[PDB]
Amino acid sequence: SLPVTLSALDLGALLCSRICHDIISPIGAINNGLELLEEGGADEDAMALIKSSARNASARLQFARIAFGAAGSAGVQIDTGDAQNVATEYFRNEKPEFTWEGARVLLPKNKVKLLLNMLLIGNGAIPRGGSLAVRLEGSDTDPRFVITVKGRMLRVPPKFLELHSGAAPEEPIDAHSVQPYYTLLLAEEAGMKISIHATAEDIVFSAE
Amino acid sequence: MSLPVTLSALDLGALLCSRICHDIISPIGAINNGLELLEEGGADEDAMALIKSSARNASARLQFARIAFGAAGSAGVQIDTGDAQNVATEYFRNEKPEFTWEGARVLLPKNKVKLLLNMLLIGNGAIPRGGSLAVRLEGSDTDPRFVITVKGRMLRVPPKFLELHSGAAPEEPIDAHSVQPYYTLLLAEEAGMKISIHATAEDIVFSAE
Amino acid sequence: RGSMRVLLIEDDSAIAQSIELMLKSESFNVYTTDLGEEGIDLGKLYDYDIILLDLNLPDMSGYEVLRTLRLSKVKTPILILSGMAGIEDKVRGLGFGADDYMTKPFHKDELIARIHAIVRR
Amino acid sequence: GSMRVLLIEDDSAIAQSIELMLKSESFNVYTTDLGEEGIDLGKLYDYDIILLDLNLPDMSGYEVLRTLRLSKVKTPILILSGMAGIEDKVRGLGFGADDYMTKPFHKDELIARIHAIVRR
Ligand SMILES: [Ca+2]
Ligand SMILES: [Ca+2]
Ligand SMILES: [Ca+2]
Ligand SMILES: [Cl-]
Ligand SMILES: [Mg+2]
Ligand code: NA
Repeated sequence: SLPVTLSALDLGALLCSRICHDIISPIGAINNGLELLEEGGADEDAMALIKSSARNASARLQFARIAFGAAGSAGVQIDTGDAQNVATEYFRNEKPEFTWEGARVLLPKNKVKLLLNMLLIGNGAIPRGGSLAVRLEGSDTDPRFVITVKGRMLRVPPKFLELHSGAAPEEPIDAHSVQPYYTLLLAEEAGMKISIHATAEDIVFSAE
Repeated sequence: MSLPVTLSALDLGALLCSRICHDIISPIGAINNGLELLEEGGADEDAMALIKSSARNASARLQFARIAFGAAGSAGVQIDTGDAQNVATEYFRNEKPEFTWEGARVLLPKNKVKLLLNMLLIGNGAIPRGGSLAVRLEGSDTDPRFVITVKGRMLRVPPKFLELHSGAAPEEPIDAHSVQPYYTLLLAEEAGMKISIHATAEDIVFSAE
Repeated sequence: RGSMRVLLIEDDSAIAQSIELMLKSESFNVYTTDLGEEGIDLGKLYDYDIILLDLNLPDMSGYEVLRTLRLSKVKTPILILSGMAGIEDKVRGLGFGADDYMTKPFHKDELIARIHAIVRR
Repeated sequence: GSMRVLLIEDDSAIAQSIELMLKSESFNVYTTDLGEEGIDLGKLYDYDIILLDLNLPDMSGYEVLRTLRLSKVKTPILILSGMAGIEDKVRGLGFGADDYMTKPFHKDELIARIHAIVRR
């Protein structure tokens, strides 16, 4: 169970800090690219930066709409096919090879918010790249989520391991560690436990 | 406490994020629609004007959100009102009304500045069809007071803020639309300040101290 | 011109510029109403090939306008454009089809194709 | 004899942004996306300035900083953050950074701070 509890003012402020940070990066890169065109010399290089950053701003906005922004009762259900679409588009410009396996089902919103948030933990697990494989098991009424990571560098993101294990962090939560915290908080609210198993070849994050 | 309903941390977080996303949907979309026009050709200076303005809009909204909604560190942390003035000014170069700031670049506790930036949002909401919005910073560093004054052809307190401020039980569930007035009032409570509404037929004055 | 005639009903003037340009760049003749500026002249609706309703601002209640249009049995087909959460349910509840609605953002190709699909049916 | 810049950055949209901007002013830019390589390149070669992100995968930006100074690298280090806050700047100054910037920034600002810091 979670070793620290963030007030509503704190969770809200940190979550927004995190979204702004992640979407500002491509948006800022876009403006930089536009500034380079009001000069000259790098016109084809600038345009390519503008185009990919725009595609990425959009992918990050779509992902955040569901992973952070979705709201309403557990009756507002979400289709994992929609999760797979925003996830696949998010991961185009991320480092790992991203694959998705499992039949489309409708789950309560908090379960799919969990799922997308675990992908971020997964992405942090293999910071120099590798593969991130999603597998949806079970039924719509008790699903199991399996995120399997492989890569040359391979870890559990330290703040995530710390919070998952019940130890109260030396450092205070910030817009970085808020996402692992948020992930654990979603899992409690959704009635699922996250598990972390390591082998020689991979790490498996699972929830059920 | 005087707020008619209380959101959980999970809800306040989800809805604030939802509001940030709603406010950048159209500028992100337009950048991508402009790029699409560009590639098929024919409207090249229009598509590029659209991309430039949309990209500037997105940046300005994200930067305003980063301070108005965002974290800024630990409990004792202060924010420069000078910074607030810059992100507020840039935000408003994109909005209907005309924007002015009267006040001395001072250091205030963070929630008092977040309060302040959130009152600009309410103020903007109060004049749907444009007009003027004027900020005035008064008081000491220990007892500051914000004055937001709006004038324009239509003039109503934004109904969800009216509802929550007067202590009414909300007619509708708090959502991404009403979360920002909820948040404005939540900040006021935490910062030990209170907001007043002075409505007349010429202007509305939103103030807190 | 002999090309398509479009009424674009907007609840926010600045948000619509993006959409005007996409429609115009296809050589559409585009007419606009700003709900924060003037009501809708319901006398002129049989004069357009299609009506676009663009909803973004909930305090503008442009959804109410859509109701009035529906209950009045306007014959010109209506395409609703929104990025708003919650609106898709309210709009399908009025009896609108799946192709009568489009979530934002969307590709220019998608808008233009859906418009042609609605008019030629 | 152009200006040499070590860029230690992971968010590839920012890196490409900084590369394009700097290279358009004839700077040489050597970028890495891992802090532990940053510590090695900064310990071993000569740069006019090191642009350093706080947000790095294999360690904190601050560890890169603190290790470079503990190893007595005198190369001036400009820190970049996507995460605003006065507290971050001051901690940076405490660890031996020359200056601090938040994303996004314009080309003009980055170039102006680089000259100011380096003095050429
Ligand atoms: Ca990939
Ligand atoms: Ca203005
Ligand atoms: Ca050296
Ligand atoms: Cl509002
Ligand atoms: Mg509109
Ligand atoms: Na990665």
